[PDB]
Amino acid sequence: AQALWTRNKSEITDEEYKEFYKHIAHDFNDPLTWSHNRVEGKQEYTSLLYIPSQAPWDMWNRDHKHGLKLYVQRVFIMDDAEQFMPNYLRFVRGLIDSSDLPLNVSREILQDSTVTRNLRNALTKRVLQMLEKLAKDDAEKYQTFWQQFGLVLKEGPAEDFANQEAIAKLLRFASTHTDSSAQTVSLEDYVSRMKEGQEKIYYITADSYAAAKSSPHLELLRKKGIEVLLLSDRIDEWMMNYLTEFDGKPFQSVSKVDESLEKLA
Amino acid sequence: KKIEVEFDKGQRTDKYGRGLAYIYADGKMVNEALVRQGLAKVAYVYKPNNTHEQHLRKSEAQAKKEKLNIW
Repeated sequence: AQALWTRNKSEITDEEYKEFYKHIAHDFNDPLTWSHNRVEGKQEYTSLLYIPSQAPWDMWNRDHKHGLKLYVQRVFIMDDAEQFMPNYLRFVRGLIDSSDLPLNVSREILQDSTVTRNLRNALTKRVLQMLEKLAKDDAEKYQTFWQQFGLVLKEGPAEDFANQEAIAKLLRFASTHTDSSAQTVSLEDYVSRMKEGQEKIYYITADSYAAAKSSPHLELLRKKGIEVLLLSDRIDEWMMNYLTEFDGKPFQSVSKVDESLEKLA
Repeated sequence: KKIEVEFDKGQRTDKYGRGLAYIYADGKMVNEALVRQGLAKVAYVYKPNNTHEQHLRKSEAQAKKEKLNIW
């Protein structure tokens, strides 16, 4: 009988974390993983963030479901406080107990406050590094996660401009490697899979996977032994207009032609 | 309804840190020429070269080398 979050990372066991997630999410979902943060010195606050196994229906609804539970002085204030979470990290459910903020704090405070603006900007790193954490911890859990929240995470490079590279590792897609609509192959896999003359990252920007994979542009390269990543997103071109280069390796939409398709054909 | 997969209970992996960037989506994202740096190279697909005349342009038969004198 004690406030779970207020305890140390060691004083809470694995079971209690996953059990506690069911309270804050108003669900019975077990998180694939989490990170317990407690900060000391000037601004003392406990942040406790989880990664859900599946996407709620009301995640993409006309109503908000992104946000954390705001606690102040170990007293509940309000929930769905989304000012702590970015758009590409809107999938996170969790809580944050702030000792610094007033007890009479409300939603507009969190928006306009410079300290709380720094709070979001801090949590951005801990979630993102917790995403790659999950990607290295359990690839199959992260595969489920990416099928449920992958569309959200593709908004990444746009928000954290200078940090595009980190999300580029997190990006999972299909390809001419495997006919699976399952988003398996990352840019990590692709760079490892690259051969002689395939220094240019081949993608297809298409509205549907059916029309993407039915395109002759694939077979033009596939017969030569080139691998093209299959994007069936609605956000595909928007994201890929900032994904012009990664690692020094420049991207190519096969839906467009340049000197690369002159020399290759 | 969470999948759980097999066990799920047992991470304790954590991984703590902070050394990245963040701004916001309102900036430059959309509208760019997605053909950056013309780079491509594969194995020889082999196209028709040398009709027979030996003197297309100068020497289609590579009459400059041994030219295959048959030796």
